[PDB]
This record gives sequence, C-alpha cells and structure tokens, in this order.
Amino acid sequence: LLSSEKLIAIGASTGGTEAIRHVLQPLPLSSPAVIITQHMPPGFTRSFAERLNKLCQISVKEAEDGERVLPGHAYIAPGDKHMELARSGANYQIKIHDGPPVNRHRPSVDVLFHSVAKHAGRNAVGVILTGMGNDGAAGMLAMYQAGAWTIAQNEASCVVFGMPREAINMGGVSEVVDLSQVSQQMLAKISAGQAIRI
Repeated sequence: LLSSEKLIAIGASTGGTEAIRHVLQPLPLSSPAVIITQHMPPGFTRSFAERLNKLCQISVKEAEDGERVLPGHAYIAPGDKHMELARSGANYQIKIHDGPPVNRHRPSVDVLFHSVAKHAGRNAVGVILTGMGNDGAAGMLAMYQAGAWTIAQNEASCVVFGMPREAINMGGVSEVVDLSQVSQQMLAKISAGQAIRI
C-alpha cells in the first residue's frame, strides 16, 4: 500500500479509554502501526490492551521491549514504564525503559512523541486526545517541527480539554478535529501525497 513505512502515535489521559476505542475500531488489518501512551496504572494497561483486542480488527497488545512495530497492530505502553519508538537497522521497534517520570507521568506522552519525532520524522502522524495536564505538548511540537502531521482532539468532544489545549497553545498542532473525525483524518493524511504505491 504505502511506498514508505508509516505509523501513528497517540497520547491520552482522562476519558482516553473510550476515545482510543472509538479511533481504533474502524481500522482493518492493512492499517499502519499504532503506538499509544495512555495514562493509567501498571496492570490496567494489560487489561485495556485485552479489552480493545476483543473489539478491534487489528491486534492490540501491551508493548514489549524489542518487538518489531508491525502494521495491523496497536501497542499500549506498559504502566509505570516509558515507551519509545526505536530503530534497529531496517525495523522499527519498541523500547521500554525505567527512566524518571516526565511531567509526573510514566509512561509519558512526551517521551513517546519525542522518540517518534527523532525516528519517524515526517513518516508519522501524532494524535493527542482528551486528558488532564501538559504531558505530550512539547513532544507534539517536536513532531510538528520534524514535519509530521499533528492532530488534537477538539473541545466539544473532549472529557477533559487539558492535554489537547496545551498542545495547541504550544504551537505544535496542524489541525484540531472532533473525535468522530480523527481516524479518518490521521489515515487520510498518513497516506496523502505520494505515499500510496501506484
């Protein structure tokens, strides 16, 4: 499908479990990989991955250090550990680490986003959903400056308009969209230009 390997990175907090479920449902097996950092306790992240796996078409799992980031899969950061995107040669991979909390969170959305900006550059779409605080804002600005398309959930549809608000205020958001249009927008933009093989 795409001439280059692309991926989507999502960050969320309060209200995020229902928001993430809404965004992932429409994706078929041919979809690009999705890497997500959801604020929640350890253990809960394993349960959330399983819950989503039962409802979605794509495979959803709690991320493991060193596994390859595959298309048609969604990776959830493990609670109390940071998740980053990394690259071993030709393959994108998950990197799990126990570094200090960032913005009082571990996993941290900023930690995820900064790593996607470094390794995927413009070959990624960053999405920030409903949540409290500023975790993710600086990371999204890094993605935006690296050329990635960035999307923030709008005020009307958010449970808590903190995370997206902060992201917008930092100047790192390409567009603000309603929750019902996020999957459509991230997928259209990730495949635009010359992305599709013809």
